[PDB]
Amino acid sequence: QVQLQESGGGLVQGSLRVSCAASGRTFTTYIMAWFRQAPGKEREFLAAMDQGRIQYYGDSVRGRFTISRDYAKNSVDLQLDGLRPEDTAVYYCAAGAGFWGLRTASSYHYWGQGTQVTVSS
Amino acid sequence: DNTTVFTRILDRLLDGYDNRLRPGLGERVTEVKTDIFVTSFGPVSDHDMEYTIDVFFRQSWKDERLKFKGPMTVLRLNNLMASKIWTPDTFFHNGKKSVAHNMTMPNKLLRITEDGTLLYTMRLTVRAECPMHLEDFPMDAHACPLKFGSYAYTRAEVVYEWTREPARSVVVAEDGSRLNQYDLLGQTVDSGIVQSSTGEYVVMTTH
Amino acid sequence: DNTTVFTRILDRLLDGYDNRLRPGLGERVTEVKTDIFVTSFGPVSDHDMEYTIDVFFRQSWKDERLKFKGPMTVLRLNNLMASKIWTPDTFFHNGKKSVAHNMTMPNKLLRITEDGTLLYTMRLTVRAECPMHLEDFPMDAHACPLKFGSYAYTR
Amino acid sequence: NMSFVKETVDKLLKGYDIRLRPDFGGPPVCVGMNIDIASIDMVSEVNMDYTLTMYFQQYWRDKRLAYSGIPLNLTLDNRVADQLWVPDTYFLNDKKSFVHGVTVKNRMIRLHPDGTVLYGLRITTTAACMMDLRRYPLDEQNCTLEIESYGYTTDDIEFYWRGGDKAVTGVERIELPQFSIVEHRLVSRNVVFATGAYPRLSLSFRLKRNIGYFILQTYM
Amino acid sequence: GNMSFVKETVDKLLKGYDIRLRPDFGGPPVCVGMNIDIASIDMVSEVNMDYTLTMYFQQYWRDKRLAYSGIPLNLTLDNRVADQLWVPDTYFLNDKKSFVHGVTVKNRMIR
Amino acid sequence: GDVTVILNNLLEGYDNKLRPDIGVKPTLIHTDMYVNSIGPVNAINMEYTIDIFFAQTWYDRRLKFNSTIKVLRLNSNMVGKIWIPDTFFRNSKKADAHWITTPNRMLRIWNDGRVLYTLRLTIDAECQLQLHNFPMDEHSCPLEFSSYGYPREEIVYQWKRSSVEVGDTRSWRLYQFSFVGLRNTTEVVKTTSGDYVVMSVYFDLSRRMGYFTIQTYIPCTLIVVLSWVSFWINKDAVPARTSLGITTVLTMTTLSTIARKSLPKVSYVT
Ligand SMILES: *[C@@H]1O[C@H](CO)[C@@H](O[C@@H]2O[C@H](CO)[C@@H](O[C@@H]3O[C@H](CO[C@H]4O[C@H](CO[C@H]5O[C@H](CO)[C@@H](O)[C@H](O)[C@@H]5O[C@H]5O[C@H](CO)[C@@H](O)[C@H](O)[C@@H]5O)[C@@H](O)[C@H](O[C@H]5O[C@H](CO)[C@@H](O)[C@H](O)[C@@H]5O)[C@@H]4O)[C@@H](O)[C@H](O[C@H]4O[C@H](CO)[C@@H](O)[C@H](O)[C@@H]4O[C@H]4O[C@H](CO)[C@@H](O)[C@H](O)[C@@H]4O[C@H]4O[C@H](CO)[C@@H](O)[C@H](O)[C@@H]4O)[C@@H]3O)[C@H](O)[C@H]2NC(C)=O)[C@H](O)[C@H]1NC(C)=O
Ligand SMILES: *[C@@H]1O[C@H](CO)[C@@H](O[C@@H]2O[C@H](CO)[C@@H](O[C@@H]3O[C@H](CO[C@H]4O[C@H](CO[C@H]5O[C@H](CO)[C@@H](O)[C@H](O)[C@@H]5O)[C@@H](O)[C@H](O)[C@@H]4O)[C@@H](O)[C@H](O[C@H]4O[C@H](CO)[C@@H](O)[C@H](O)[C@@H]4O[C@H]4O[C@H](CO)[C@@H](O)[C@H](O)[C@@H]4O)[C@@H]3O)[C@H](O)[C@H]2NC(C)=O)[C@H](O)[C@H]1NC(C)=O
Ligand SMILES: *[C@@H]1O[C@H](CO)[C@@H](O[C@@H]2O[C@H](CO)[C@@H](O[C@@H]3O[C@H](CO[C@H]4O[C@H](CO)[C@@H](O)[C@H](O)[C@@H]4O)[C@@H](O)[C@H](O[C@H]4O[C@H](CO)[C@@H](O)[C@H](O)[C@@H]4O)[C@@H]3O)[C@H](O)[C@H]2NC(C)=O)[C@H](O)[C@H]1NC(C)=O
Ligand SMILES: *[C@@H]1O[C@H](CO)[C@@H](O[C@@H]2O[C@H](CO)[C@@H](O[C@@H]3O[C@H](CO)[C@@H](O)[C@H](O)[C@@H]3O)[C@H](O)[C@H]2NC(C)=O)[C@H](O)[C@H]1NC(C)=O
Ligand SMILES: *[C@@H]1O[C@H](CO)[C@@H](O[C@@H]2O[C@H](CO)[C@@H](O[C@@H]3O[C@H](CO)[C@@H](O)[C@H](O)[C@@H]3O)[C@H](O)[C@H]2NC(C)=O)[C@H](O)[C@H]1NC(C)=O
Ligand SMILES: *[C@@H]1O[C@H](CO)[C@@H](O[C@@H]2O[C@H](CO)[C@@H](O)[C@H](O)[C@H]2NC(C)=O)[C@H](O)[C@H]1NC(C)=O
Ligand SMILES: CC(=O)[C@H]1CC[C@H]2[C@@H]3CC=C4C[C@@H](OS(=O)(=O)O)CC[C@]4(C)[C@H]3CC[C@]12C
Ligand SMILES: [Cl-]
Repeated sequence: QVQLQESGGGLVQGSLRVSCAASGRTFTTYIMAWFRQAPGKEREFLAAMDQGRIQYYGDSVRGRFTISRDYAKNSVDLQLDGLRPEDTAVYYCAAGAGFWGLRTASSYHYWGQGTQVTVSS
Repeated sequence: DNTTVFTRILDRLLDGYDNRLRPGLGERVTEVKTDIFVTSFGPVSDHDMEYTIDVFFRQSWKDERLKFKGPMTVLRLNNLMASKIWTPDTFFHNGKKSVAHNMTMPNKLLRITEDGTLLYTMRLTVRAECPMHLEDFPMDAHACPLKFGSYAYTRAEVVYEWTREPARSVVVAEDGSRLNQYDLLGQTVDSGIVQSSTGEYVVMTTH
Repeated sequence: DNTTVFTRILDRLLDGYDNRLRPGLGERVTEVKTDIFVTSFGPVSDHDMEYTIDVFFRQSWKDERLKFKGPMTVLRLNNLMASKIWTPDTFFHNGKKSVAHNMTMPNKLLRITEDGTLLYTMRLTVRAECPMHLEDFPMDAHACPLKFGSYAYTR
Repeated sequence: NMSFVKETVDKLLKGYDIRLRPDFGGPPVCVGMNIDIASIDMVSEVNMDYTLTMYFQQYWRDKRLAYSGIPLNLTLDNRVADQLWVPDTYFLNDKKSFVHGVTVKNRMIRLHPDGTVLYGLRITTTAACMMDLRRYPLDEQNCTLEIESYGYTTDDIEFYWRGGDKAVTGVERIELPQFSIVEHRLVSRNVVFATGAYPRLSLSFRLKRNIGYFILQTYM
Repeated sequence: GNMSFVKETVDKLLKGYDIRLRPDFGGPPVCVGMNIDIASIDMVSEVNMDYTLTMYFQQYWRDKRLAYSGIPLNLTLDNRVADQLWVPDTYFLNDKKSFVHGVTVKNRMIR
Repeated sequence: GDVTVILNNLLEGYDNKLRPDIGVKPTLIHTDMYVNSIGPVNAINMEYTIDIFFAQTWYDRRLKFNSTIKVLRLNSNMVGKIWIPDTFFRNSKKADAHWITTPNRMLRIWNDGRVLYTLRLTIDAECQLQLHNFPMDEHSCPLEFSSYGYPREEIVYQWKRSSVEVGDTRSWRLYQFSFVGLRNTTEVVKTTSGDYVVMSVYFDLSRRMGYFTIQTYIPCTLIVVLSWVSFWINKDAVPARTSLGITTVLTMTTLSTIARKSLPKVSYVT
């Protein structure tokens, strides 16, 4: 089975780092991305990274979040800075070649269990 | 001669023009508005994990040094004048071995407008890598990228933009489709960043 | 400054250096001393009777016109200035699409000695013809030749 | 006299801006064309293209090059083509093309007394020709070469076939191992691109595939 | 700051620059740091017994002649300037066929 | 020394754009060949790769110099400075000169003004093979050349006493074919630009059956003999005779497929 385990904090007042490790398949040639789900059932794209180290971002978080990949360890990391109270959401880690996508959840065939992150002022 | 004045204008354009420096070195960021007209999507060689595409890759940027005044509002110059002045060093990140067609001469043109805006159209045949996951072969589907950007200039020096909106900037000719066993469903246009050893660069991509 | 002296020496070397004419024209015969250092004997193509050979083809010859006096015994000219100095016109009598490496810089070297002796080192890959007699195949033996000499200049 | 020809040519090339077309402000330049199809080397269906060797020749008028007192057509050495303006023609359906270059670059420059320039090139081009093999080997394919001006719009240049229907010659002498030319057609029109309206010429052959090979190898 | 000052700075740097002479031909050896970045390996063929490699080959070296002050930012000059400056005679001993990618311009960087 | 000033005097006032005798008479060119090796005859593409040392000779009145130096030998440096004929091969699909260790070009100038130019070439020339009698066929493959721009009124090529020459033919790469003999011809060809003196060298080649006699003729005959073996088998052995018949028929079909693998897709019976 192909598993996308996730890690990272859930409570912050701030800076954070959310990691995602893949097991059961080498995602060297796949595109690894992060998605956000605020309460309201509206999945939002956050960031994605290719085999060519090329980073794509959503307009809401351009320059606030930084995506990175570690190909030797087969993982994708997201460094979050400037967290605002509206950023409270469940962050999911996804992988898969971008067919008709690269900004749409329909193109990703693998998903993480998701991690809740909350911001309290 | 009636047209000799135009030559004088050209002789006044390059007077003191240092081509080695970009339009805005140390003062601004040289915005480049680029777009592609895919004249023919070449055959996809699944053996080499490679595909081919023939494009009228055309770019534009503002260079205030070349501002002028004259009879015509636009000067359509030969390919030599393009080599005579600065131009972007755009390349294709996933490209393998392309050729700029020069039959009968270099398929290039330059249009200098009175305000200093340029327009440097080309005619390229790029054969680029298309990584594939053949788990569902022969019933699979792929997204072949075409990623291009500057080679020398980082984000702070040169930034690329799409001329029209991203969806409508890349246009594919209807009659031009050389694919034999494949079917081109469409394209998705996007932009992003690559952080290399030298620095940070803007990469404009079309899947 | 240590730079300007050698800059002016190099600039003064070719004052009238007629590269169109061989050294010692009209009073002697140019004795080109040559040798080969084969890096790797390439594969033999049976279908074409062609074989590749990568070489470090070295030539040398005396040239009185290029004599000089300076702090250094040997001057290492750059690749491009060798165009302005006469060099032998060696060709391989049995060659087919032989190539000279131009990465990252032309694989050429020109060295000039104070006595005027020039050394000209060149890196090549030669695709030469090896006319075979495949009558004892696959138990045959061949003597593949490699022949070279001047093109324009005679004995 | 060689001296008079030399000084006349020196006067012609002096004070000549290559960057400007023959009338940078004025009517378009009527650039006629004609072709001599030397051969069609390899009509490949695996790659959907065909190789074509040709003697692509262009004719036009240039008042700057006109000369008087020498009633002879000056056939100049090919290198002078670098020093003169020529049209920016290109083959739109091209994949890989080149100018044959032995012993020298196969190129022709002939100046006429009235400033009428002939510019000849011996070109080899692998032109794309997509094929519909639903009737293979009984198919009948349509392969075309599309000549077009690159930068000059229809207001600056105009293309026409110099001869009407005899501009392309040598088609009947072409022989192919597989196909057999049944018809060739010349068309002139104007196309519209994202950056204006350009002229266009089209040379289209119809190739009928022979059946004897497939009778020998497959049907029998 | 202004374009003109940088223009005159570049012209001053390239004035009197002898491309033949290495940065310290009379002096210690010049140190060249190489920072290859492998982009792809395409065809590891046993028939030809060779492999293809696409990479970004970079070379760092300290040329004291090309030294400037008053402009506190690295100058990314046009690629053609590489023909007017000294560069190492680097080459790959075990090569068979290689080329520099030439679209749109020659993919070459001088900084 | 003296040669330097002689060449400097020659070059000054020399316009390489104009041929010698621009408005006096046509320029006579004496041509000759020395065939190094006729390469493999690619029958599928219907061509052959010849290698030659093409040498031309002409008279340029502007290059007359009177001095003790009877003749000036040179290298490729002076090729571009003076006018050169634009000779090209009409039936060449692919041609190229040799460019190591220096451009393989020779230029010699006599006091009277005679210029001798010479260069090595590797010419892929198309040869329209008629394979009706394959493998027992013969061919007359041509190699044609002429001036490109200059019509007959300006340049007139011509052969020499012994123009085409061939060395030891045993070193050539003619595998199936055997060189019979060569001959030369001259004609005037009328193209849209005018008239041109087109000169041809025909090489006569004859294929050798040997390989094919080992490849297709013997195997086929055996399968026919093999088929004949069926008659001696008893007529009661139905499966044996049937198996023998079908095996021979399929083997004949396979050999037929192998037979036409070395030719172009000609639509007639060989
Ligand atoms: C479409 O785009 C195409 C791609 O850009 C384009 O193709 C190119 O076209 C140009 C223009 O026609 C070609 O340029 C010419 O090439 C001639 C040689 O061609 C052969 O060699 C090149 C490789 O060239 C290098 O190597 C050869 C030897 O191998 C050298 O002779 C070259 O100078 C050059 O040398 C350097 O590089 C070497 C390593 O590569 C180093 O070892 C060396 O030290 C040098 O640094 C091949 O590419 C050619 O083949 C390919 O291209 C052809 C194109 O038709 C294809 O058909 C073929 O299939 C291949 O793909 C080929 O093998 C040069 O001779 C020529 O330069 C001479 O002529 C020009 C004329 O303008 C002069 O300006 C120039 O100075 C040269 O003349 C001097 O030198 C000669 C020789 O001695 C003298 O005879 C002459 O009198 C003159 O003398 C003066 O200079 C001497 C010193 O040089 C001095 O000693 C004398 O005293 C005197 O002062 C020119 O460069 C180019 O090769 C094509 N290909 C490529 C890849 O660039 C195509 O045309 C475009 N099409 C159109 C229609 O636009
Ligand atoms: C193997 O690898 C090597 C190394 O990479 C390759 O080497 C390169 O090869 C190039 C091609 O030969 C060569 O470039 C030419 O150099 C000539 C040298 O002549 C003088 O050059 C300058 C003159 O200064 C003025 O001109 C330059 C531009 O040329 C400007 O930058 C200056 O500001 C001045 O205005 C001085 O160094 C000396 O005076 C030299 O004597 C150049 O003449 C030649 O110029 C032509 O091409 C230019 C590029 O297109 C063009 O801008 C210029 O206008 C010239 O144009 C020619 O063609 C037009 C056609 O219409 C014609 O009108 C012109 O009159 C002219 O004939 C080139 O710049 C590189 O220097 C060289 N690099 C080296 C050696 O390190 C080698 O090619 C490669 N071999 C292969 C791949 O086969
Ligand atoms: C291989 O396949 C190609 C593609 O199918 C064929 O190409 C077509 O061939 C036909 C042959 O008749 C061409 O037809 C002609 O097109 C001209 C277009 O010019 C302009 O005409 C009007 C007015 O401007 C507009 O439609 C538009 O602006 C065009 O640009 C017409 O003008 C021609 O008609 C006129 O002239 C003819 C005589 O030449 C008269 O008889 C008519 O009455 C009329 O006055 C004509 O229709 C067609 O354009 C080609 N299409 C192309 C090139 O894309 C090849 O023929 C085919 N080869 C074969 C079969 O061997
Ligand atoms: C240099 O070449 C030109 C071009 O060939 C010579 O010009 C004469 O050009 C005309 C075309 O404009 C040729 O046409 C013929 O056309 C007329 C109609 O114009 C027709 O009635 C004739 O039956 C013939 O088909 C003409 O033949 C041509 N003349 C010659 C003698 O070739 C020009 O004369 C040449 N310069 C010289 C010979 O000094
Ligand atoms: C011009 O180029 C130089 C060299 O690339 C730039 O300087 C270098 O910039 C990097 C950051 O981009 C510095 O990296 C950091 O260094 C500290 C201290 O070692 C380290 O703790 C960090 O982890 C990081 O590696 C680097 O030190 C710095 N060094 C030098 C030699 O300057 C410079 O900023 C560029 N200038 C411009 C205007 O682009
Ligand atoms: C090329 O053709 C010429 C002309 O036919 C040949 O030379 C002639 O040969 C005949 C027969 O020996 C002589 O009568 C003529 O006098 C020769 N003419 C000249 C000008 O010499 C020449 O031998 C042929 N070259 C070959 C066959 O390689
Ligand atoms: C041309 C070919 O491709 C050959 C290669 C091997 C051959 C087969 C080997 C064995 C037998 C068994 C025999 O059964 S019997 O009891 O009737 O003998 C019938 C004939 C049959 C099927 C042969 C037919 C021809 C072949 C398929
Ligand atoms: Cl396919």
